Amino acid sequence: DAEMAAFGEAAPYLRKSEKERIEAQNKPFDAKSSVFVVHPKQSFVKGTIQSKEGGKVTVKTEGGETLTVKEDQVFSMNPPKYDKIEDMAMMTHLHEPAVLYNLKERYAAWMIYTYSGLFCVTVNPYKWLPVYNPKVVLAYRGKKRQEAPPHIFSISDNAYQFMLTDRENQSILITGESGAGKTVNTKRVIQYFATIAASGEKKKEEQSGKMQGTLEDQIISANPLLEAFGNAKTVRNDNSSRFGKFIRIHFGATGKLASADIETYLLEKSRVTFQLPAERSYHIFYQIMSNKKPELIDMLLITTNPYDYHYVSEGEITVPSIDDQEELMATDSAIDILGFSADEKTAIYKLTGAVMHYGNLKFKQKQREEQAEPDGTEVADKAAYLMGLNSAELLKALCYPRVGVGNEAVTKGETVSEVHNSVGALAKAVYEKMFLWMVIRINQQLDTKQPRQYFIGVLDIAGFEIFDFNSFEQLCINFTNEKLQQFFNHHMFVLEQEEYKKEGIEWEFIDFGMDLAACIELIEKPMGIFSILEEECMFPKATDTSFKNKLYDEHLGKSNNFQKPKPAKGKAEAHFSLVHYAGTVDYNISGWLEKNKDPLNETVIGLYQKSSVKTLALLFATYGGEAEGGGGKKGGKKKGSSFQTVSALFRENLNKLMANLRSTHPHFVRCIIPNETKTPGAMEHELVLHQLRCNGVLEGIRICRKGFPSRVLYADFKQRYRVLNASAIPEGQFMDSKKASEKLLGGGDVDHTQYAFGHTKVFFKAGLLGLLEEMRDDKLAEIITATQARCRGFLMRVEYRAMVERRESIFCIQYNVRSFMNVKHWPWMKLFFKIKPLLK
Repeated sequence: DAEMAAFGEAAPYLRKSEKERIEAQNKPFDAKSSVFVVHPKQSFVKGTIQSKEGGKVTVKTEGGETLTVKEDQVFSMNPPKYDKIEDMAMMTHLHEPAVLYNLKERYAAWMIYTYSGLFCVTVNPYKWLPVYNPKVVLAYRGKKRQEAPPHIFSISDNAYQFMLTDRENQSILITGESGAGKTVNTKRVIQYFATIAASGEKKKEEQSGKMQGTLEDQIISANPLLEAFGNAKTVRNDNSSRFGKFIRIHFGATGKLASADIETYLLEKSRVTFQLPAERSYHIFYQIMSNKKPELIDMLLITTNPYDYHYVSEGEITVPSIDDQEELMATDSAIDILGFSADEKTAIYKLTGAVMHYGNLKFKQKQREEQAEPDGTEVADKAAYLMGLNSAELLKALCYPRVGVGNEAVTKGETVSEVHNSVGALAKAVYEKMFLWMVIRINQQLDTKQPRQYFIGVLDIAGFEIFDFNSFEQLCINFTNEKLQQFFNHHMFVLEQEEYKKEGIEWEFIDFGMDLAACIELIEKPMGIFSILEEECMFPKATDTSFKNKLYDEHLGKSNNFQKPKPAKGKAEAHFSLVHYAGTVDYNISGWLEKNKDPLNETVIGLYQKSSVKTLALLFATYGGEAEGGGGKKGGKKKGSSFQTVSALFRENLNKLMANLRSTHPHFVRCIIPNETKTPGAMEHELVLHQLRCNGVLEGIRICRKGFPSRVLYADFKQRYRVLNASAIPEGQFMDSKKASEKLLGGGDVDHTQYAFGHTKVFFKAGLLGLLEEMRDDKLAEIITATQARCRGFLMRVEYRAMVERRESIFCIQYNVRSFMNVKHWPWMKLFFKIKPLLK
């Protein structure tokens, strides 16, 4: 309360009033009866234990329901002291339910940031909050996470701190499902950096501030370009990230901004050509056809009605929450700031329209032949011109692909179905490349000469998602995540072990990563999936089926993580399941071989390679330089620098990444999505539960509980408990952020066993906290019983003072009455009586 001011307005969403707290922690609780329990419809609901069937349990509900469930379908419930705990990992009850429940409660109260160990859980508000508030930004500035409530800037500032304090590089790993809202955070983190450590001095003035011509802006402006090209309306989000990313903010020596570095991973090439019914393609398209810059429409040779471009109107065209017109400029302007040449800025556009046109390219069967022949030179003409090509040459190459099988170049004929498909392949190919280029070009501007001493990496990618249908793309992502996870499990193992070393506890344990090495080797190692995948890609006459068998003959029965599918449930077909940390994933191998080969009509590429549109020409260069290497039929593309695998890079990139991640001090952020239905203050259970498993959150709790469940971070320990031996615990906490907590525990009639200290935090038992209380319980009987007595004593002591006072007033009353009883019958007295009145 006193503290909170900085936020003030945000406060309510960060922390609760000091009595709201008090009124919550200090309330009646019946441990032995209060519990969490399994539940067929709702995941886990709370209840009170009624009876006990010797190994069965009957419980009442909170809604009113009675169920008799197993002994282990029943889970304890944390004392009220742990209501809306900033760090669930401090709880003395490391369960599945208690975690769900904590998140949930502090959300219904509008607190989106709750920590779960090292993580920084974040829940989608689905509404607006004063959190990103320009006051907060400062507030979180220079504060350990124990000096302030759960928030992202905490993570983000600490990184910075740590950055300069330890002279190590840092990282932030943001991860969640499609609708969790990571971009948002990522972006928000980024602003944070830019703000708290900028100072271009000259660039700071209110004169076209943030326009092209400064980075802090470039840095920023970056997003809105990428977003136009790599973002789209998903059925979950309205601006979903259809690719992954890694930015390196290169801080200087002083501590002020110096450089940036983007890298893109796994772009959703398919949107470019397809789209689900409730979705839509990349924004750009819709941006452009919006008509805010009419020249563009005529320049590209298109219309404003998307239904003229099959590729981009298979799903939806308009989204109410998006103003395509505004963005177009945003985008536009960003390009400029980004330093692109008008020409390039022209290529981009012109190139983005060609692609639309391609999808309009039509063909027909030559008569009496099964060959494809152009169905007109209306569109080709446009596509051709827009790309700096020749209509004819183009349609030929497309129709009569001139190949090179043997030591020559053999002209091959294609079918209608073959063309339509090849076209689509280029459309996608071109878009991609371009996108890649843009990134590079961005990076190029984001390159300064100033020295760099450290960087802070911000990684945004997807998390392990399980679908009834898991294809190639899923493997690639899952694999990424299963790696990331191990990356954590280790950091934690390293971390943990420091405490027990700092404190002096005697705990031995094996790396927690190790548990996952099994799965990883199976994928990335030499005779593993990828290899078998990338080898077969070399066999001119291999089949998905072929590949499949090779997969089995070699891993089946011999490998544990390897399994043959469970074809039924919500799944669509059979091929192979894997046993990832999050669970079993059923993978379908169909298209892999192809997808992995990235087959492109080289004749056409040829044309690109010699376009009048330099940029287009450029994008293709690297294909043109490896052809030397795969001159004759069969063989290896790599000889000339051409990719041999769809997967060959992914790995290379994923390695270059996980390596960059190592020379880093990992900082974790887990983004969460409350309800599919888009409702603030709400949460489906099992939906959040899921995420938690695949997040790593539930695994961090596990590893925690091995043991000493709840683990308190030192500052987070000071603040909350200083008050207990106030003088001696405050001194300890202030005098040494760590040494303090140490010193504090000096007092209390508590089990000095149940805990254990270490380099970053204390370890605590539960049933420990349970133990504590008990001791405490006895200690009040003492305190109370004694305080009762005096009272009791004293109580009667006042009775004597009254009894005594009364002493005579009674007598007076006593005797006085008696008189009358005697008198009232006496002549003389009756006389006096009748007579008493006549007097005066």
